[PDB]
Amino acid sequence: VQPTESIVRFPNITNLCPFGEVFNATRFASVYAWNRKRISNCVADYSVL
Amino acid sequence: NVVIKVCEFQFCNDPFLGVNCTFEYVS
Ligand SMILES: *[C@@H]1O[C@H](CO)[C@@H](O)[C@H](O)[C@H]1NC(C)=O
Ligand SMILES: *[C@@H]1O[C@H](CO)[C@@H](O)[C@H](O)[C@H]1NC(C)=O
Ligand SMILES: *[C@@H]1O[C@H](CO)[C@@H](O)[C@H](O)[C@H]1NC(C)=O
Repeated sequence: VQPTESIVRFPNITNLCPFGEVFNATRFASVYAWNRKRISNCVADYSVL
Repeated sequence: NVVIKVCEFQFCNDPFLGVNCTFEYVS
């Protein structure tokens, strides 16, 4: 018997790793010194931008 | 909670809690 369709399950997308603040923050800094980023865990990225 | 951090820190000669972090977590 052949597979009638494919099925995929990965858990509830949860740690959207935060692009929100890096593109919402009122106080964007001047050229010289700005901000920075780090990674925790899970899947965030998406494609909102 | 359980609370966790990876912070590069200068601990004491006898570090305790009373009676620069690239990661952190809580449970
Ligand atoms: C900034 O916040 C607005 C909602 O107030 C949101 O629609 C927008 O996508 C945010 N920008 C980013 C990408 O952080
Ligand atoms: C106890 O853990 C919580 C985790 O949310 C934290 O908010 C709080 O500052 C911690 N307090 C101490 C004394 O470690
Ligand atoms: C904080 O961590 C960065 C990692 O590159 C290091 O350059 C800096 O000297 C550290 N500062 C302190 C006070 O731990």
